[PDB]
Amino acid sequence: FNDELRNRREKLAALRQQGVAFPNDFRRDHTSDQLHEEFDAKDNQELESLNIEVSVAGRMMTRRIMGKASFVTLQDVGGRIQLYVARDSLPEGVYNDQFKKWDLGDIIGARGTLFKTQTGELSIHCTELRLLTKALRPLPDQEVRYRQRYLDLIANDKSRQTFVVRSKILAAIRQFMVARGFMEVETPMMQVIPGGASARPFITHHNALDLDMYLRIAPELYLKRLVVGGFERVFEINRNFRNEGISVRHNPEFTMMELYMAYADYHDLIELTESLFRTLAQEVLGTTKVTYGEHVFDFGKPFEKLTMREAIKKYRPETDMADLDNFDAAKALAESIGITVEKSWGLGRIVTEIFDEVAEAHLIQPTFITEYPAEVSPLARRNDVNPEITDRFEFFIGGREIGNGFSELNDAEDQAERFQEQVNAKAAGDDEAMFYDEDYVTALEYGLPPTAGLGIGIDRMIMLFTNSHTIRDVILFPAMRP
Amino acid sequence: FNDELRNRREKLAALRQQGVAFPNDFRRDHTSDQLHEEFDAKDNQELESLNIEVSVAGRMMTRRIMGKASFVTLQDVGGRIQLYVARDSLPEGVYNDQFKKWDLGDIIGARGTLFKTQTGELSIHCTELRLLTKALRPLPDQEVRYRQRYLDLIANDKSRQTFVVRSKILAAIRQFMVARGFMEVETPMMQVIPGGASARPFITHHNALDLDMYLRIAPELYLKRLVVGGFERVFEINRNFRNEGISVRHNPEFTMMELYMAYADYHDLIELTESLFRTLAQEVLGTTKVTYGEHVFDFGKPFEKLTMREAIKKYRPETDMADLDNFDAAKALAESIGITVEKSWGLGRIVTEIFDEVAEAHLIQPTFITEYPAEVSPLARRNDVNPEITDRFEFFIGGREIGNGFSELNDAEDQAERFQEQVNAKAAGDDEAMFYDEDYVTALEYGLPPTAGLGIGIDRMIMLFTNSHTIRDVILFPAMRP
Repeated sequence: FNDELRNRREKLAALRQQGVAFPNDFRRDHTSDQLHEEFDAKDNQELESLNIEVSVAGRMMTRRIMGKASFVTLQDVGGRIQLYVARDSLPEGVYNDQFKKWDLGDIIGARGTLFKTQTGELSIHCTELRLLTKALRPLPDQEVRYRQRYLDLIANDKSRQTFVVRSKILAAIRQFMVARGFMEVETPMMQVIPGGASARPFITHHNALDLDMYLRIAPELYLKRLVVGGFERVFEINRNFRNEGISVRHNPEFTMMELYMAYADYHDLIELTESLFRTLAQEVLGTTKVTYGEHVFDFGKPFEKLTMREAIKKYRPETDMADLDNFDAAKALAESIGITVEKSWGLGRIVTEIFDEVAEAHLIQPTFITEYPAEVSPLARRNDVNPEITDRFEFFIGGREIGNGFSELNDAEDQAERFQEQVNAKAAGDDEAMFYDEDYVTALEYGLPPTAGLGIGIDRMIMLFTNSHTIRDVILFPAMRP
Repeated sequence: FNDELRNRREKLAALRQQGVAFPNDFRRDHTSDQLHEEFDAKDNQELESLNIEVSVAGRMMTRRIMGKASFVTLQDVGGRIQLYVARDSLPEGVYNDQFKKWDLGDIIGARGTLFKTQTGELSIHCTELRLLTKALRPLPDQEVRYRQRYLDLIANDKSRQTFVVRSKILAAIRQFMVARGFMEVETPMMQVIPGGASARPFITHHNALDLDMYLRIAPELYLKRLVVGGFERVFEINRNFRNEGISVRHNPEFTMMELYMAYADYHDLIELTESLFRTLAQEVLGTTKVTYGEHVFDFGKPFEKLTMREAIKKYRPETDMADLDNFDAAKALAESIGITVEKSWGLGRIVTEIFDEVAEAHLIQPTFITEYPAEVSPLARRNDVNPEITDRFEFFIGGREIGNGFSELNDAEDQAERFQEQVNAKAAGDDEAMFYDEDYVTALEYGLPPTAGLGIGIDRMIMLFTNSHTIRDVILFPAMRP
């Protein structure tokens, strides 16, 4: 390696000495993939009768010099194409004085006619060949992939495919959404008062205003302000920020999508979610059957629906449901399971925590859990029959929470009361409790039509579609400890 | 007003007493825009036969009661539709005991048959009408539009359209880019070391790692690592954050687009830009002629190209160009014009400052200024013939900068040199200087193909297409000092 670096650096020095070492005038007219799709099925005789002269450019990955002729493999955006480099085809001295002196990793440009070798390999009989960029380091533990993605992308075909599929999926979500009358929007990333979820925010200071501002933990309250203003079908895909452990299954910043449609309840959201996945699986993967890890989910089949209580009873059948109707009982129950009950918690929270311990990890196949207690749903419409629970649902796949949506609370007086409770909880030590957003209440006071909103964790979604098992395998540049 | 509030708040109470004040079961099947586009050209004879029963829902903007019959104007996403509310057509008592007690601002849902009034107005003869959300505040100085956008959106057709067009423009940019082979990507918003531009970053603290991290001032350095990795045509549209205090058309966070294409120089970018604008204008607006303020920009015609020096000499013709070739002379020149020459500045910076004073504001029609000095272009390829200037260009429209682009620097050693210059300068007081990114240099050592990159200020672009003259008119929730 140390010898490799010196060698390459000496070679660069020679280049500088004779002119331009870093030229930018070479132009290519094809990527390997195009050449492949169009010519991989044509007979050598056919290709020979058509002097299809192309020019490509990319990174020299392999080379086999057999005196007077060499076979090189070039890699560009689309993949690899094979070059046939022969002394007598290139200009005088190029093959010996230049080509043979180049290193693997070097970026080169080539021009020549297409043909096929006796194997069925599409190749380019080079007539012009030139060095565009000298690589000073040799072509390339699990941390390196994340700390230097560019290396990962060069080596790993699978790593590339994952990120390409990522872009395909995002493009498909926007198209799905737009086809249904939704309009994409951009709401503030820096907020005076954070909200829309329960999490520890990042804080940054604006100097000009001397104002402390928070990085968005959710765009919810702003999106809903647009529904009051008339944008009745609105959605947004962008980042949220949260102060938590880097976890190796977490990242301080991640991509979320939120959507709100007026004149709709959560039931409409359940259908939309099912259609979204079925469609994405169908379009991007070709199947509604998605093999993830040691599992096969079927997205072309309606998902399971269980109320939170059904889920608890199902995964801990010895549970006396009566215990969940009384604070003291639920508390003691919670503690027996090993749940440390904080002082700010009420019955609904204790019940939810019990749910998280007991049932969450067993929710492998796509499941919707419904009827969340009011206490843990500050922004969700109360159920008409039982106002102690809200018309909210969460959505799980592979034992992890993928989505969260609900019939929105458009009762300003109730919203205000719910925010007050949040403040009291914050005073009592719940530092994830929400802030009282006075302006949001005011917006509701002008009138929010009955609405349903849904949030979906996009990174998590991308994991399922690429069989990636860490959130870090699906984010180009994950957070690390430099 | 204070009476309207108590008045309205009392009605809600009434509603609560008797059932559900906030129902969410009503479903509409049309928006005003749909009904207009399909039935605005059907004579009442045709409409009557085709008993088209539609259900709509929206905000009650106006009401003219005339005993036993009233006219109401409903406003939803699509626009406004007229309702014909008559006692005899509605269920027993609705008109007198309900309809007449509703207030302007309430969200209502209605169902009835289409017909045209004696004026050519498309209207709905309601047979069912009901209250969905009570507005506890009456329907709605310049600051308010910004601090309470929902009010602005409810009231201004122009504001609504501005934001509708913005979404169309962004959607068109992505389509334009995807058609040309680009892949949209997502790079970090929080970074360990900011770069890609000269500006004051925001700082925030990640507690778990104890790291202070910076809000992205530009995605540049990360996007170029993707090109090294093989993603030869990437682009990204998302926010950048800067502590330029701000007023007028400055916001602490704004939307930038950056694109990188391998095997290209800035000339290719100049073409891409012209096509980008010609197309957006052509599609979003319908013409290549865009009226903006008191000006008319013709985007179907090639933009002006001027070197930086030509521009200076052109708008201050009395200038002795030789002064720009000498540090003392240039400094002196700068001072005459009223430019305070900072200590860290060198000739290139001084000359650039002079351009900004003299030339910048006179660049009204689309203009490309080229040949920027190396001192102010840390990341751009030096020109072959004159290594003191770089193959860089900036793009102006309406006297403001819309884009910045250049043939990328892929000479690692040069890159390191320039980061050093930048560091020396930060030491000498230039707090907008860049940080030395060691990983970036390394990435370059692996090999960056000759590349061309371009950054375009999306917000600025939207102003031009919507005849908005502040950046705040084009940003849904602009930052305000509380």
